[PDB]
Amino acid sequence: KLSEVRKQLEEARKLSPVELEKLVREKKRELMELRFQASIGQLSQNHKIRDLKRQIARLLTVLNEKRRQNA
Amino acid sequence: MKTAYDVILAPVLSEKAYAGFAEGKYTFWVHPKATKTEIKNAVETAFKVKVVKVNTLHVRGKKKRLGRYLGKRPDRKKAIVQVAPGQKIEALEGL
Amino acid sequence: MSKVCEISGKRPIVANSIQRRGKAKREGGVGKKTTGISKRRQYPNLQKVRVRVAGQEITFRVAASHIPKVYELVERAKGLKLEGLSPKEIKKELLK
RNA sequence: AGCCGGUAGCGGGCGUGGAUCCCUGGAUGUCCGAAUGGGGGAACCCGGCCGGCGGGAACGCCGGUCACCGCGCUUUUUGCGCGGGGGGAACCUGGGGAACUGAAACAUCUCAGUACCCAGAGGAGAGGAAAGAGAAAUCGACUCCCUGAGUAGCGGCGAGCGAAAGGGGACCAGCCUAAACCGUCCGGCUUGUCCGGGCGGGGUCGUGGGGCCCUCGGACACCGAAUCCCCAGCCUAGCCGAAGCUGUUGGGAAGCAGCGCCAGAGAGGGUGAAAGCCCCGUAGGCGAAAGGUGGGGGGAUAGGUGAGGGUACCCGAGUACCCCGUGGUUCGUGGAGCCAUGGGGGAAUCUGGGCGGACCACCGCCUAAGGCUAAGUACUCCGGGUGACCGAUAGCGCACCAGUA
RNA sequence: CGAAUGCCGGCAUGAGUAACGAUAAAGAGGGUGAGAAUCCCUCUCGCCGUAAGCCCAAGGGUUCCUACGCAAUGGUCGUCAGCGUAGGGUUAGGCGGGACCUAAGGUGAAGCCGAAAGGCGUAGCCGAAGGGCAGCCGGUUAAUAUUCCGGCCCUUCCCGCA
RNA sequence: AAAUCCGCCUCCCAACAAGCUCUGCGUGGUGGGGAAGCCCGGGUGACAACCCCCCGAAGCCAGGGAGCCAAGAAAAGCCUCUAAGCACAACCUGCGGGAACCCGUACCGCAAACCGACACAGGUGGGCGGGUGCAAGAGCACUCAGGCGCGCGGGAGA
Ligand SMILES: [K+]
Ligand SMILES: [K+]
Ligand SMILES: [K+]
Ligand SMILES: [K+]
Ligand SMILES: [K+]
Ligand SMILES: [K+]
Ligand SMILES: [K+]
Ligand SMILES: [K+]
Ligand SMILES: [K+]
Ligand SMILES: [K+]
Ligand SMILES: [K+]
Ligand SMILES: [K+]
Ligand SMILES: [K+]
Ligand SMILES: [K+]
Ligand SMILES: [K+]
Ligand SMILES: [K+]
Ligand SMILES: [K+]
Ligand SMILES: [K+]
Ligand SMILES: [K+]
Ligand SMILES: [K+]
Ligand SMILES: [K+]
Ligand SMILES: [K+]
Ligand SMILES: [K+]
Ligand SMILES: [K+]
Ligand SMILES: [K+]
Ligand SMILES: [K+]
Ligand SMILES: [K+]
Ligand SMILES: [K+]
Ligand SMILES: [Mg+2]
Ligand SMILES: [Mg+2]
Ligand SMILES: [Mg+2]
Ligand SMILES: [Mg+2]
Ligand SMILES: [Mg+2]
Ligand SMILES: [Mg+2]
Ligand SMILES: [Mg+2]
Ligand SMILES: [Mg+2]
Ligand SMILES: [Mg+2]
Ligand SMILES: [Mg+2]
Ligand SMILES: [Mg+2]
Ligand SMILES: [Mg+2]
Ligand SMILES: [Mg+2]
Ligand SMILES: [Mg+2]
Ligand SMILES: [Mg+2]
Ligand SMILES: [Mg+2]
Ligand SMILES: [Mg+2]
Ligand SMILES: [Mg+2]
Ligand SMILES: [Mg+2]
Ligand SMILES: [Mg+2]
Ligand SMILES: [Mg+2]
Ligand SMILES: [Mg+2]
Ligand SMILES: [Mg+2]
Ligand SMILES: [Mg+2]
Ligand SMILES: [Mg+2]
Ligand SMILES: [Mg+2]
Ligand SMILES: [Mg+2]
Ligand SMILES: [Mg+2]
Ligand SMILES: [Mg+2]
Ligand SMILES: [Mg+2]
Ligand SMILES: [Mg+2]
Ligand SMILES: [Mg+2]
Ligand SMILES: [Mg+2]
Ligand SMILES: [Mg+2]
Ligand SMILES: [Mg+2]
Ligand SMILES: [Mg+2]
Ligand SMILES: [Mg+2]
Ligand SMILES: [Mg+2]
Ligand SMILES: [Mg+2]
Ligand SMILES: [Mg+2]
Ligand SMILES: [Mg+2]
Ligand SMILES: [Mg+2]
Ligand SMILES: [Mg+2]
Ligand SMILES: [Mg+2]
Ligand SMILES: [Mg+2]
Ligand SMILES: [Mg+2]
Ligand SMILES: [Mg+2]
Ligand SMILES: [Mg+2]
Ligand SMILES: [Mg+2]
Ligand SMILES: [Mg+2]
Ligand SMILES: [Mg+2]
Ligand SMILES: [Mg+2]
Ligand SMILES: [Mg+2]
Ligand SMILES: [Mg+2]
Ligand SMILES: [Mg+2]
Ligand SMILES: [Mg+2]
Ligand SMILES: [Mg+2]
Ligand SMILES: [Mg+2]
Ligand SMILES: [Mg+2]
Ligand SMILES: [Mg+2]
Ligand SMILES: [Mg+2]
Ligand SMILES: [Mg+2]
Ligand SMILES: [Mg+2]
Ligand SMILES: [Mg+2]
Ligand SMILES: [Mg+2]
Ligand SMILES: [Mg+2]
Ligand SMILES: [Mg+2]
Ligand SMILES: [Mg+2]
Ligand SMILES: [Mg+2]
Ligand SMILES: [Mg+2]
Ligand SMILES: [Mg+2]
Ligand SMILES: [Mg+2]
Ligand SMILES: [Mg+2]
Ligand SMILES: [Mg+2]
Ligand SMILES: [Mg+2]
Ligand SMILES: [Mg+2]
Ligand SMILES: [Mg+2]
Ligand SMILES: [Mg+2]
Ligand SMILES: [Mg+2]
Ligand SMILES: [Mg+2]
Ligand SMILES: [Mg+2]
Ligand SMILES: [Mg+2]
Ligand SMILES: [Mg+2]
Ligand SMILES: [Mg+2]
Ligand SMILES: [Mg+2]
Ligand SMILES: [Mg+2]
Ligand SMILES: [Mg+2]
Ligand SMILES: [Mg+2]
Ligand SMILES: [Mg+2]
Ligand SMILES: [Mg+2]
Ligand SMILES: [Mg+2]
Ligand SMILES: [Mg+2]
Ligand SMILES: [Mg+2]
Ligand SMILES: [Mg+2]
Ligand SMILES: [Mg+2]
Ligand SMILES: [Mg+2]
Ligand SMILES: [Mg+2]
Ligand SMILES: [Mg+2]
Ligand SMILES: [Mg+2]
Ligand SMILES: [Mg+2]
Ligand SMILES: [Mg+2]
Ligand SMILES: [Mg+2]
Ligand SMILES: [Mg+2]
Ligand SMILES: [Mg+2]
Ligand SMILES: [Mg+2]
Ligand SMILES: [Mg+2]
Ligand SMILES: [Mg+2]
Ligand SMILES: [Mg+2]
Ligand SMILES: [Mg+2]
Ligand SMILES: [Mg+2]
Ligand SMILES: [Mg+2]
Ligand SMILES: [Mg+2]
Ligand SMILES: [Mg+2]
Ligand SMILES: [Mg+2]
Ligand SMILES: [Mg+2]
Repeated sequence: KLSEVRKQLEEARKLSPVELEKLVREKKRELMELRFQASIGQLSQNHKIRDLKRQIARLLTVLNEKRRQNA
Repeated sequence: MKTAYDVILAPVLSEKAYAGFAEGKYTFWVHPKATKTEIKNAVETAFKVKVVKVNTLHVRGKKKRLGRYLGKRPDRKKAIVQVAPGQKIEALEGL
Repeated sequence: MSKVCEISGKRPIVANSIQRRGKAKREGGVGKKTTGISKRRQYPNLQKVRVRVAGQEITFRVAASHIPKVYELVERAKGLKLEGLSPKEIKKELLK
């Protein structure tokens, strides 16, 4: 995972805020249904709830990076 | 980011909730500070389905003394929502 | 403010009331004694000075000792504008 | 080279393409709290405005913005701008200010300017370049220590209270201004060589100094910050770091034995028991991109310096001064001055003024009524070191999820 | 350290003693269970009934319902529980309060006063068991219902038309 | 300030009223409910019937009325009146469609769940509180509904 989150990180950099805004609006849904599979009873060998929130977090800061100096 | 997938948290899983699926009455755990009007739209975009009447209520967690350390379970709010007759929140229809 | 002079800053001080029984030793007077010593406030002699400056009337609470300082401040005249709170200007910014 | 906290387990994952972890910075930071849009029974409730989102006008959500005060700007604030709110263990200054107690009763007195209340400041605060001391033609800003000294004195001369000069030390630097005359901008006007407020120049001293004239030739050579700038150094993570094996007893060796070795390291802790050489250390050396510091080294910047003559222009006001009421000082009214100050009266600008303990002369010392100034000093919420400091009734109330039950 | 009606702690004595908290009262059969006077069921007996019943408010804050439990809590016992563990359970435009109103009182621009802290204060604002305001009858659940459902019936806003 | 409103004077009609409005009750389309006893909280009783009298409130019509003296809240909602402003707005009425948020809602609640350290004979505000008899009544006695026999017992009979 380390190797590709390295990619996935610099990947999402320089990628317009509106699609950063759009991508996360999907990932939060990906988490939403993820909570259900886990809640309904062990339809989740989970370990993903974490690194998906960590994905969602990771994005929102790069959304924020662009929105610091000059958009 | 404030998204509909943040208001609705988990399905309410109990026999009482199941006898609600008879009519269009599906019930979920929501975020405690979420208002009826922002739950309507929360469902409407999270399940592509029309919302007719939202009913909410708060639930205080229970004081549980796990081995002489006594604390409280987090407070939940939940809501039962009327889907326009005919429509079905399909993914919640399992069991 | 509170029983203070707007112009001199003089404010009530604390003094002692000293009661004395006896003849002054400087009079064949075996001695002066003291029967009581208690606390008292001395209050500055405050008075109202009500002056019509350019627009409206201006009311001061000055120590009677510094009363003419008002009328010497009344001398400085320019800026014939806003409300009865001109003293803001007549005050320390005159003297500063 | 392991990691996914105390914490195992279930159920899953990450790591030599350097994880976990530690240091620096940055981002996110619901609600409450000075709490600051408005309310409010802290952590809840209700809005205005601009933009957004949903079918979105009503409803709702989201981002942003809107308290009050002071001050400078300006068109009377219709606006903008910077600043202030509150917290902090103790230390600090100011404003207030007890009593028990002692006096073997008690009232002056004491306890004491203490405890405490309030306001302000900061990493220190206060104070600080003499209207000073006080007898030596004498010291030279202030703070602190030591001494002077339990002296001088104060005192129901009771109990008690208690200086200073000087001397030895720590540290050590002094600087802006108001006023005269010059320029000026706007002002007001009974237009003028006038007054005046805002600014610039000038100028800051007690052997007196300055201003304006007069003569001189004065000089940038020298001086140089407490302001800014760079740097070494330090703090916020770390790193390297000598020298032993074997045999015995023994659950276990570090014990005992045989032969060795290091030592700028024989401080300590740990290892199944007693180890310089097994591990962690120690002596000795190393180490910063980034944040804070930088009182030391370097550099710039402000800023600063003439002589003599004449003129008498200026040298901090309801102040000095005097009287009534008091505080401070060792001073309790005492021969009671000095420094403060509530009340009354009320000056002068060198031939002017305050002081040398009433008052007078003489002889002297100082320049009041405007302001800032590092360092030497105080404390310890915090980090580290050290102990003829405690060892679970002790040591902080708390060695343990305690300001808890 | 033996003494301070010392201090903290532990254990004795009284003593198998007094008490077991209203004199409204019990009896039996049956069942569950390791174990039953005490738990469940039936029948007979007694007691409250302007109540010892029923409904709101305050206060209490999960004690409510169900399963599994008996160390301890219950003045005995306990298989029971208001107790231990766990799961579930509170649904509102019309009921209550808030996006309404004012009362005493509180706070408070203007203003006044006070060594400081602060004290007052017309307006305004806060403030309710008073004013205002639109829901009645049934059914349903182990546990919620003027709340979900059934039927009939109304209130506000916004936008349209007449 | 301005009002067509309110107040004050004047004629007019009206009138111990009607009418216009507003409540309450009765009826109302229709919708509910529906015992005893009987068979294991639940079926059936049932297609239950659902009617006539009488007693009758302190409660409703309610701002009713008469007396009395001690002389008996306020503000908004509501109607009206107009000022700025605007009259292609705005408001009223009627029909339509859409919108209607936050918080409480469990259970105890004269008590073993509140205050009393206790499962404490104490204390705690408002409404309902049926039947018979007794002069009346919320009194007293018994009893509906519903709730209980007070969380130590067994004997003995100084
Ligand atoms: K006067
Ligand atoms: K590296
Ligand atoms: K807002
Ligand atoms: K003080
Ligand atoms: K005394
Ligand atoms: K005595
Ligand atoms: K005495
Ligand atoms: K003293
Ligand atoms: K100057
Ligand atoms: K001039
Ligand atoms: K050493
Ligand atoms: K050792
Ligand atoms: K002169
Ligand atoms: K004196
Ligand atoms: K003086
Ligand atoms: K002197
Ligand atoms: K002197
Ligand atoms: K200072
Ligand atoms: K102990
Ligand atoms: K202790
Ligand atoms: K005994
Ligand atoms: K009865
Ligand atoms: K038991
Ligand atoms: K008042
Ligand atoms: K109310
Ligand atoms: K009717
Ligand atoms: K309820
Ligand atoms: K009840
Ligand atoms: Mg990561
Ligand atoms: Mg966020
Ligand atoms: Mg609700
Ligand atoms: Mg006197
Ligand atoms: Mg006295
Ligand atoms: Mg005294
Ligand atoms: Mg005078
Ligand atoms: Mg006078
Ligand atoms: Mg595992
Ligand atoms: Mg950080
Ligand atoms: Mg949130
Ligand atoms: Mg507030
Ligand atoms: Mg607020
Ligand atoms: Mg309100
Ligand atoms: Mg908007
Ligand atoms: Mg739109
Ligand atoms: Mg907002
Ligand atoms: Mg906002
Ligand atoms: Mg802001
Ligand atoms: Mg402060
Ligand atoms: Mg304060
Ligand atoms: Mg501060
Ligand atoms: Mg003081
Ligand atoms: Mg003060
Ligand atoms: Mg005595
Ligand atoms: Mg200092
Ligand atoms: Mg001497
Ligand atoms: Mg001394
Ligand atoms: Mg010197
Ligand atoms: Mg000048
Ligand atoms: Mg100059
Ligand atoms: Mg001269
Ligand atoms: Mg090493
Ligand atoms: Mg080594
Ligand atoms: Mg052996
Ligand atoms: Mg060995
Ligand atoms: Mg030996
Ligand atoms: Mg050792
Ligand atoms: Mg040894
Ligand atoms: Mg070293
Ligand atoms: Mg650096
Ligand atoms: Mg330097
Ligand atoms: Mg230097
Ligand atoms: Mg002078
Ligand atoms: Mg004195
Ligand atoms: Mg004196
Ligand atoms: Mg004098
Ligand atoms: Mg003298
Ligand atoms: Mg003398
Ligand atoms: Mg001076
Ligand atoms: Mg100072
Ligand atoms: Mg010891
Ligand atoms: Mg020891
Ligand atoms: Mg202890
Ligand atoms: Mg011990
Ligand atoms: Mg803690
Ligand atoms: Mg003893
Ligand atoms: Mg003993
Ligand atoms: Mg005894
Ligand atoms: Mg005795
Ligand atoms: Mg006995
Ligand atoms: Mg006996
Ligand atoms: Mg007995
Ligand atoms: Mg059996
Ligand atoms: Mg029995
Ligand atoms: Mg009876
Ligand atoms: Mg009962
Ligand atoms: Mg009830
Ligand atoms: Mg309640
Ligand atoms: Mg309780
Ligand atoms: Mg419990
Ligand atoms: Mg059971
Ligand atoms: Mg027991
Ligand atoms: Mg129960
Ligand atoms: Mg239980
Ligand atoms: Mg409704
Ligand atoms: Mg309705
Ligand atoms: Mg609203
Ligand atoms: Mg209100
Ligand atoms: Mg109001
Ligand atoms: Mg007040
Ligand atoms: Mg009401
Ligand atoms: Mg209502
Ligand atoms: Mg109705
Ligand atoms: Mg009902
Ligand atoms: Mg119930
Ligand atoms: Mg309904
Ligand atoms: Mg008029
Ligand atoms: Mg009717
Ligand atoms: Mg039938
Ligand atoms: Mg009749
Ligand atoms: Mg009748
Ligand atoms: Mg009545
Ligand atoms: Mg009544
Ligand atoms: Mg009436
Ligand atoms: Mg009447
Ligand atoms: Mg009002
Ligand atoms: Mg409508
Ligand atoms: Mg209920
Ligand atoms: Mg009772
Ligand atoms: Mg009652
Ligand atoms: Mg009960
Ligand atoms: Mg008691
Ligand atoms: Mg109790
Ligand atoms: Mg209790
Ligand atoms: Mg009992
Ligand atoms: Mg009781
Ligand atoms: Mg009572
Ligand atoms: Mg009755
Ligand atoms: Mg009778
Ligand atoms: Mg009755
Ligand atoms: Mg009766
Ligand atoms: Mg009775
Ligand atoms: Mg019965
Ligand atoms: Mg009993």
